[PDB]
Amino acid sequence: YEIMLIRPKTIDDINYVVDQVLEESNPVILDLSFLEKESPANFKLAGEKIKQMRSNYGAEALLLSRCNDKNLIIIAPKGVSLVRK
Amino acid sequence: YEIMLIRPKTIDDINYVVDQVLEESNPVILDLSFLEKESPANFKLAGEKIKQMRSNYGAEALLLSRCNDKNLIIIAPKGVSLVRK
Repeated sequence: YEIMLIRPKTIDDINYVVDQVLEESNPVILDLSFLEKESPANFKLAGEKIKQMRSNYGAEALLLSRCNDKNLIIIAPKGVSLVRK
Repeated sequence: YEIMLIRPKTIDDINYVVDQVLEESNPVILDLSFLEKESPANFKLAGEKIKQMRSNYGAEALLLSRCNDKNLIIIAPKGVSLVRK
């Protein structure tokens, strides 16, 4: 399919991430660093939406790296399993 | 399908990464930090195998984050497109 890479800057960008995972069943490599730096409130909202996707839609969300101006998480929809070796 | 997460420590682990992308058509989120620190030669070999997968098998390989003890690259097989918004 497609794996989407997104660095959201607005609440609408967050809702686009949600739609990609839930409606399109595309994994998203999400960079939360802009929200974390510039809008604590929208950073918190993004975390709440990730919580909702995990709890209510069966998505996985795995921290990859939070370092040097990036805060990278992979969100995988139900049907694309993360497998760590 | 499956997205594999692997931090190789040996040449055999590298060849397993290759097999996942080429034979199983699974994307791999690859952490090269152990090779980079502990074996420059095997780090270089991993780079050569990534080059071969891109050039000869149509794979994509996109740097995600090299920071604070991680060197993360996503390798996507032909048929799983990376899409950046």
